[PDB]
Amino acid sequence: EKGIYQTSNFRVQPTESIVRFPNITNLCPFGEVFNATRFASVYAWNRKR
Amino acid sequence: VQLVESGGGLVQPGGSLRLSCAASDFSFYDYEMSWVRQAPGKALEWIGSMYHSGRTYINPSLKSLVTISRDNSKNTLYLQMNSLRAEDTAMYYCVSNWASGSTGDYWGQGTLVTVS
Ligand SMILES: *[C@@H]1O[C@H](CO)[C@@H](O)[C@H](O)[C@H]1NC(C)=O
Repeated sequence: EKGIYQTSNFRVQPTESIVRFPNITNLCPFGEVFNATRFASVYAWNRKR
Repeated sequence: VQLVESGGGLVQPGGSLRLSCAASDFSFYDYEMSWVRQAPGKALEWIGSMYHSGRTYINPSLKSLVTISRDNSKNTLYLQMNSLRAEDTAMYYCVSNWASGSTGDYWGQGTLVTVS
């Protein structure tokens, strides 16, 4: 009949997502273990926590 | 000082030299003593290894050439080298716990072994 009817709604779909994490300054000391020079004894393998 | 070394200077081939390696206490003697060399270009070569359990295991071609004596008053080690060669010509170190890496060890003042 004559009148105004509401059917559905519309939303502006979002664009490409954005991920923003803080500056990476701290790092593991992996350079001094994998690129090391001399190792410990076999029966005293180290546990570098 | 917790760990130190003594003796050295110039070593006469064939003769006997009473080298020393003093310290402050026996409680710091875990787990090894060693008198080693780091020659330029040569790989790791260890000439001595005095162990915490009163053991000295050396290369079979060297332990006959080396005399062993351990003290506890000054906690010094007595070791004698004869028929010296130029392959030992380096900053001869007394490294306590040589196999424990370069953090649980002390590097001594050093000396030289030269053949005229
Ligand atoms: C280790 O050394 C190599 C080059 O010798 C280098 O490319 C590498 O980045 C080093 N490792 C790390 C974690 O930086």
